Amino acid sequence: PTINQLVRKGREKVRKKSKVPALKGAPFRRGVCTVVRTVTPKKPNSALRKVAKVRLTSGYEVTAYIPGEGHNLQEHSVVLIRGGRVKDLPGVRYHIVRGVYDAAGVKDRKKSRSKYGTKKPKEA
Amino acid sequence: GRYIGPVCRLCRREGVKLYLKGERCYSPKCAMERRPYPPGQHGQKRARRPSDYAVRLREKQKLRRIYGISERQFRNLFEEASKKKGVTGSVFLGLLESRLDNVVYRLGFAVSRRQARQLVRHGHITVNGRRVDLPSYRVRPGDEIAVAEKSRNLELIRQNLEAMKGRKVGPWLSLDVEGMKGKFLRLPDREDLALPVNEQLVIEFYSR
Amino acid sequence: MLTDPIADMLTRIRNATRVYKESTDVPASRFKEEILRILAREGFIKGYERVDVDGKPYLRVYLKYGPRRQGPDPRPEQVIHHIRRISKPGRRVYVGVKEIPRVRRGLGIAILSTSKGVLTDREARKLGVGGELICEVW
Amino acid sequence: MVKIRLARFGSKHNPHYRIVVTDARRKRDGKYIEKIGYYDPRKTTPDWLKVDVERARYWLSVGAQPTDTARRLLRQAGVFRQE
Amino acid sequence: AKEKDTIRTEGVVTEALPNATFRVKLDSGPEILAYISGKMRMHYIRILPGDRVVVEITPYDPTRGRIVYRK
Amino acid sequence: PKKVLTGVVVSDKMQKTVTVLVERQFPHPLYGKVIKRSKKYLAHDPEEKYKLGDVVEIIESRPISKRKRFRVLRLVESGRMDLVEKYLIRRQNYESLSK
RNA sequence: AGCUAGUUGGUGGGGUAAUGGCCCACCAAGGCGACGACGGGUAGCCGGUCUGAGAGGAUGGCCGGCCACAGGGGCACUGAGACACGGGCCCCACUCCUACGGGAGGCAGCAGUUAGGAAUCUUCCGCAAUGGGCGCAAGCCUGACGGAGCGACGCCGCUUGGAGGAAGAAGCCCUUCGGGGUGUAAACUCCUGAACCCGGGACGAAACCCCCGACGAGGGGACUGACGGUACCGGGGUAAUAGCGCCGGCCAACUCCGUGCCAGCAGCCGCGGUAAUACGGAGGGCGCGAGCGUUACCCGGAUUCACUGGGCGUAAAGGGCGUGUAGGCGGCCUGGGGCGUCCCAUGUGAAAGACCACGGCUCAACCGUGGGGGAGCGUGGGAUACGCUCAGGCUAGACG
RNA sequence: AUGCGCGCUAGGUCUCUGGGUCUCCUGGGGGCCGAAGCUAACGCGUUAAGCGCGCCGCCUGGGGAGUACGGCCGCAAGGC
Ligand SMILES: [Mg+2]
Ligand SMILES: [Mg+2]
Ligand SMILES: [Mg+2]
Ligand SMILES: [Mg+2]
Ligand SMILES: [Mg+2]
Ligand SMILES: [Mg+2]
Ligand SMILES: [Mg+2]
Ligand SMILES: [Mg+2]
Ligand SMILES: [Mg+2]
Ligand SMILES: [Mg+2]
Ligand SMILES: [Mg+2]
Ligand SMILES: [Mg+2]
Ligand SMILES: [Mg+2]
Ligand SMILES: [Mg+2]
Ligand SMILES: [Mg+2]
Ligand SMILES: [Mg+2]
Ligand SMILES: [Mg+2]
Ligand SMILES: [Mg+2]
Ligand SMILES: [Mg+2]
Ligand SMILES: [Mg+2]
Ligand SMILES: [Mg+2]
Ligand SMILES: [Mg+2]
Ligand SMILES: [Mg+2]
Ligand SMILES: [Mg+2]
Ligand SMILES: [Mg+2]
Ligand SMILES: [Mg+2]
Ligand SMILES: [Mg+2]
Ligand SMILES: [Mg+2]
Ligand SMILES: [Mg+2]
Ligand SMILES: [Mg+2]
Repeated sequence: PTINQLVRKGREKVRKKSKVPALKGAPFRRGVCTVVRTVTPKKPNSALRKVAKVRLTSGYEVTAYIPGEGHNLQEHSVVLIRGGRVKDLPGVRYHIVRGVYDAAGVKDRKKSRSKYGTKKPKEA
Repeated sequence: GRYIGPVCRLCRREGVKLYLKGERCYSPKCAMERRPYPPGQHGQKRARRPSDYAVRLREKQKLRRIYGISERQFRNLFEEASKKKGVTGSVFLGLLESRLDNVVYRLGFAVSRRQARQLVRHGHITVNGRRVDLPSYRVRPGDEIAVAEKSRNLELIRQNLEAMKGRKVGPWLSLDVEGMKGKFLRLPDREDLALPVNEQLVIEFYSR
Repeated sequence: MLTDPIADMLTRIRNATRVYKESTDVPASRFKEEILRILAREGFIKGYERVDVDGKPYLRVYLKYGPRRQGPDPRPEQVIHHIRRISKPGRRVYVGVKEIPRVRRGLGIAILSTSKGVLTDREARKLGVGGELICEVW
Repeated sequence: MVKIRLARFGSKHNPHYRIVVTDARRKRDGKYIEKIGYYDPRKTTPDWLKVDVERARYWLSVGAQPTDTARRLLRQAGVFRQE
Repeated sequence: AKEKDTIRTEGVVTEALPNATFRVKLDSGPEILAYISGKMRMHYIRILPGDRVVVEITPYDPTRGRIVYRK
Repeated sequence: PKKVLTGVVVSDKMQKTVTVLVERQFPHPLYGKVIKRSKKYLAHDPEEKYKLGDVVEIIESRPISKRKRFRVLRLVESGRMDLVEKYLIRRQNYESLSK
């Protein structure tokens, strides 16, 4: 546009909005399970992935993907979210994070285990 | 800490002979001459044409290995150099050299860089009066470095001295080989060094 | 409205440079004249003079060119590559001494309208006085 | 009430003091009217203490009532000395 | 580890849904969402309503299955 | 220095008081384009000698009332209602663009 | 999108240290507004901080200034100064005691408990230093402060050895069964001596005090340490924590089995439906390193809100056109003014930080000293090329 | 699928409409093909989408959706 026009009207600045309403922009947030289910993935890829619907200290009820290899989780166990979209799964914006609370770690991870709440394989 | 662990492995990786063992890395035993390839299972695998970025990274690694410093430290040094006036390569290199441990090594107060560092740590050396134990020390030009009187006695030091009774020191330094003394005469220039490194590449690597 | 004169003149010059027209026309002004003089001094044109065309004081521009090239594109190497009226009426630019650009790191020139007349960048620097940044030329 | 006094500025275990002119009712680090000198307890340098004499004198004249350490420092620096 | 708790029970197909998802009434009892094998899809084996497929079942949620074998 | 302004009396519908329009011309905090900006001021005159459409020199003062914080210094030119006219037109326009 | 009835101005009066619609009585009928009023949201603001090539953009943690508030609300009083955090009165809410009439509370002070919460510390020592208050002074207070304690929470520093030492031990993995890797890594030999103990061990603290000197200047003296028996120095003195992420492309680094669109990974592209360089392990490798990753939030890259630096025939995008107000913008010449604009001088731009130098803590962090700069803003002088403005004129525009 | 205004920047060709010293000039429109240049190409190209400048109107992923909610207009439809 032209400079007087710009002065008049302005460059209406973009507010970069969040990909996450874990609320507050609180980085990690603890929640209680509502349901634990298994989930069909999208159209390019297929499996049956691990998701819990989780109610928050923030108030809501969101979807949270549990990684690992097989969750110990249940129905009224206490859990932690760390956020982050998962591409395949619709509406799931949240990783449950294995380690803290009733989200215990993955047994017999040995490589990538800090992402998974798995303490060291004690050596001899 | 430092690197600590398998050292000539690094040489193998970077694919150029560096001298970190000192002697030994002077025999047919820096592995390099006996073996002239990268480590692990695919070191004797046919080489790929790498990326520009990759190349730069490798160069940086080589440089870091040479002075055997923490990468954070290196970064900080680079930043400092950038902040300062002039050739952000040559000056950076000079600054790096002005590290106490490296200076000790290069005056031939020690056979190996790590060894030199160890010596420095263990109070064996003295700059300009006080017993300094900190290898990072940015030795300012026109400064005198000696073996501590309390650690003047040990055979290792004597051996080191003997070894450089035979070779020339870098032109930015002089040394009194007899009374276990030495000078850091002027600021080290990069051209005075013959380093396996191309400084521009290093700069490029940092520059993002 | 002939909404700016200086800008128009610059445009005309640019056009001339593009089409290798040796000679072009522009209405007359003090300011314009001064600019032309400056250009001449620099070497950015061959010369100027004010003939009457029609019945109105116009202005001949004698248009400079580089040596006729050899190769594909045997059309002359240009003298004025790019000329831009920077302080467009509206976006009105005023540079002090610290804010004059060494345009092209020195090669071509900016032209500054100043209290102390109308002149080059170097001249401005020397005289320490800044002003209106009429036009960038390289 | 206006005082010439000391302002701490160094670090934990490393004290350093500004011989400084301010209002009584201020923080010890606070916005002051005029810096006038500096002092160090460690006496670490060749010049550990220094004051601008003239300024100090002027302040005294107006009625800067110096705190006692500050006064001592001034005396040491040679501001109360009259010839 | 691959948890081999995978419940290998048969079911006759009640219904067809998109993407080869099928409500299949089981020999076991329930009718639950059970989607196709990839293998079957690759092999173009058309599941049609009224067939005894092997619906593999997860112990986390039986309510969703996975069709393994050709009718 | 007491603040010296120069603007136009665009309203006298008050006892002793004059409303004064000051064109303040200044460059923009980014776009450079010099902007003409207006501030309606209230000024004190124990005369009412200064009337509508008169261009006046304005002095910053101690206040006389809630947003009446100026004294009239002196006249510059009289009768230039033409510059007032614009202001009046603008005011009139205000009416138009509501609901 | 209109707002405003003490609301805007005036006379008098009250009030105030002082002006004032601060308030009152009365007259006038304004005042503000699209150059964004009023309303709703958001938010302490700044010096700064982070980022960024810069312009900007975000942010305002601690440290400095100012503001505002001390459960919520309201009011005064005393006073130099409060509308008064550990003062008062009142109401409301809440907690506590009650011989039921009523009283007492306020940690957004340190510290801690509890709650909320992903998350955040010792119910620490000490008045020695600095400052504060009182006092002739001695001194007395002082959770200001000085410190220690906790947390890799951040930054910086160091240690987990160094030297030698096979055409190359085993262990483990691959194999084309020749061999290769792990890897000079080890073991082992030599030396050091982090840790740890013994010996000494502070700067910080010389004032205030006494006396000579006039209780001045000046001189002599003496008391006075939380940190801490720490820092440090001397002697002795042991080889003495390594971890995490990644390894298809971006992007540094590859192989084997297990698995077979399953379990799974993912930041995007996407990988997996039988030798997966992408899933699980193994080795091997790479990155860092007492850290390393993940997630959030912010800038960047993003010239993806574009001033520097975009665009609009078809991609998102030209309003359906006209007339027209505000606004923006304005041909040529001649002069005056000098608002914009430019310059110089000077004032201001506090300190800390940022920047450069040097100095100190064994370096560096950190801190000190010196210096400069710094946009903006005022004031005095000028300049007049341009823009503006006032005057005179001209006919290329425009109109007739 | 091209905002309006003005200026400049090879032509040729047909076309309508005016004046001329009327086989050809000179204006004002409508087309086509093309210099330079521009553009993502298609194309555009003195009737520019080129070089400029003035001003305004919009655009900032698609879908959601010209929807909702509010506001205004309208007898409603519906529009903005
Ligand atoms: Mg099974
Ligand atoms: Mg009154
Ligand atoms: Mg509110
Ligand atoms: Mg708030
Ligand atoms: Mg503060
Ligand atoms: Mg309260
Ligand atoms: Mg509270
Ligand atoms: Mg009072
Ligand atoms: Mg109080
Ligand atoms: Mg809790
Ligand atoms: Mg106590
Ligand atoms: Mg007493
Ligand atoms: Mg007490
Ligand atoms: Mg503290
Ligand atoms: Mg470190
Ligand atoms: Mg992984
Ligand atoms: Mg990957
Ligand atoms: Mg893998
Ligand atoms: Mg632009
Ligand atoms: Mg674009
Ligand atoms: Mg379109
Ligand atoms: Mg107009
Ligand atoms: Mg003009
Ligand atoms: Mg400063
Ligand atoms: Mg229009
Ligand atoms: Mg072409
Ligand atoms: Mg064409
Ligand atoms: Mg285009
Ligand atoms: Mg419609
Ligand atoms: Mg509606």
